[PDB]
Amino acid sequence: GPSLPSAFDILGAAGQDKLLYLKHKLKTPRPGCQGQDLLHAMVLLKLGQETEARISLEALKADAVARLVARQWAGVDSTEDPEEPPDVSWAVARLYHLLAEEKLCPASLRDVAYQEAVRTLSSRDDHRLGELQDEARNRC
Repeated sequence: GPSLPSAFDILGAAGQDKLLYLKHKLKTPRPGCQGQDLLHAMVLLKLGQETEARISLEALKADAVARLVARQWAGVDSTEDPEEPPDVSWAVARLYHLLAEEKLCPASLRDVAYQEAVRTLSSRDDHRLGELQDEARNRC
């Protein structure tokens, strides 16, 4: 089942060589590659490089999924008021797309992640549903 811990597991399974390849490659932005910044920070975390990872995640403190990854995976304590956890479905969907492109996981796991994303945004009638449906159809 597509998830945050299953994503880190694939980064473990990729190997130290493929990790450093993804480290050096994801540091530079690419057009039409959402979740590149978040995947970069997770690469540094599976490579034991906590100090660089925390600097990367601080530059992303506006994204709630980037805040949750900084606290529960990079050990950064919250300075703000205690907030309820965020929906990770859409970020996990983008993270799974890049992992499938890099041939680290099957394309079908990106399809399950994009389907579950559509399901979660539908259960609360999100105004960004059509946006995600366009992305799901384009990536999958």
